[PDB]
Formats: sequence, C-alpha cells, structure tokens
Amino acid sequence: EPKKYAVTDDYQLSKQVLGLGVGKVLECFHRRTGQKCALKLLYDSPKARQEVDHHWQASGGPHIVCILDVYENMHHGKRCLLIIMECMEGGELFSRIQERDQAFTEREAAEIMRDIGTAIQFLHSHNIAHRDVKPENLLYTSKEKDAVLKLTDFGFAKEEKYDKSCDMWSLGVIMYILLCGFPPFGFPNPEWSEVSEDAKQLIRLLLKTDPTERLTITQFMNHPWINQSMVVPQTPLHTARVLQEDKDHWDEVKEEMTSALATMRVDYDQV
Ligand SMILES: O=C1NCCc2[nH]c(-c3ccnc(-c4ccccc4F)c3)cc21
Repeated sequence: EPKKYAVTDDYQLSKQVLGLGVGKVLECFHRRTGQKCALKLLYDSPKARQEVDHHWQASGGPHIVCILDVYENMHHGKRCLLIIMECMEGGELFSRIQERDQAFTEREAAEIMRDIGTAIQFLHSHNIAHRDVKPENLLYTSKEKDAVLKLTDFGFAKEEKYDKSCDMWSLGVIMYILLCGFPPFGFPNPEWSEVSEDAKQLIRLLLKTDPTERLTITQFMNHPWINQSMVVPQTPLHTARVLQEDKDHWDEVKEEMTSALATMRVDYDQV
C-alpha cells in the first residue's frame, strides 16, 4: 500500500503551508496530472502509523477528506510518512460562513450539522472515535456554491463509549457556534431569540456534562432537526455578522476548544 520511492518522483512540492496538525500541511502538484493536492508530513512513530491507519480506513467514507496516496521516505535523515490528500481549497467551515451579507439560515446550519453527523456516523460504526472535531479540521473542497464539507486529521483518533461521546460533544459545540457566532464557553437573547426549540433541545442533549448521558450518533441522526433538516425553518441567523464582529477573538475561541478536547483525552482528570 505505502509507496517507498521518493514522493517527489510523483509530486512537485511547494514551501506553502495549508495547515498544521499534531504533521504540517503543504501544497503540492501531481506530476502526471497537474492536479493540486495537499501533503501532510509525519515523522514516523507509533502515533504517525495510527493516524495513517485510521485515515486510510476512513478515506472514502461520507464527508471525510480522501487520501490519494501514502509515501514512506527519508527526509532530513529521518523516516517519514507523507499523506497525500485531496486539496480542500475552500478552507475552514467558519471562515466560509464569515465571508457571506448573504443570509445564513437555520435550515442551512442543519444541513451542515447533518453533513458532519454523517462523517461521525461512518466513523463510529467502524469503531473509530476522532476525538478532535473542531474548527481547523472542518474543510470545504472548493470555494464554489457546491463545495462539500469534509472532516480531516486523524492524529487523535482511536479504534470506548467515552471516546465516541467526545465527538458528540464536539458536535454540540460546533452546532452552538453555527447558530450564533460565539461558543458555549445559556441561549442568550437576541442571538438565540428566533432559533428552533428543536435546535436548542438537541444542543442540550449533546452538551450534557455527564458523557454517559450525551446523545449517541444514532440518536443525533434520528433527531428531527437532523433527520428532517430540509424542513427546518429558514430563519436568518446572526452567525456571519457575529463571526465578523468577533474576528479578533476567533483564535482564542479555537485555543479554548482545543484545550477542552485535550482535557477530555487525559487518562486521569481532576474533579
Ligand atoms: O491534518 C490536518 N490537521 C490540521 C489542519 C489540516 N489541514 C489539512 C488540509 C487538507 C487538505 N487540504 C487543505 C487545504 C488546501 C487548500 C486550501 C486550504 C486548505 F485548508 C488542508 C489537513 C490538516
């Protein structure tokens, strides 16, 4: 499966960065095709081998960034693994919402959450917990209206009912920000004034402090706000405007969510 000849035989590399994982992400081009792709460089290790394994197994599933190829090469005198993936040129979910003016509606947020749920559903049914679902890892395939949302980065993935409930918590957090533009770290007025009863009820079941009480993915996907996302109200949301206004605090919000997820993966935690 993993190619053992030089990646640069098949791809022309850039110095240009597209992202940063727990391996950094480079733009590259396929030599035979010209196609723009993305390269993640991982230094070989148990953790790197597991990321490769889990992403490969997930690759091809609904709303997951596809792996095109894996190389095992020498670089700077070290063994490394290069993951080639489709180029997610639309970038980050919430950066795309921010750039809309254009009405962003509750029905639209419901389709995005359903998109993410279908990814989690696929993962959980193959007994993979992702464990780091967050803004940096939710990407669009292109900049056009028909771009597809996909999940990436299997660096914290694990193949526990507990581990799976950390993905469910992520889903609640992502849904919360999507409907209002700010994180849960109450449904305050006026941002939340006109939001679905159904949407607020689903968030509460996801953000349950007790992990054993959180909704499962099967239960998420069966919720009317997900299952019947196409008949959710088209009510104009504050999200894009708030994201725009709060843009100077966005890095802080990401850091907090990252910190929160890492806390959830510790073997032993404070009370
Ligand atoms: O594994 C990861 N962790 C953190 C951040 C991260 N990002 C990627 C990634 C993958 C594919 N494509 C892109 C991309 C392409 C063009 C423009 C903008 C983009 F985000 C980015 C993968 C990872």
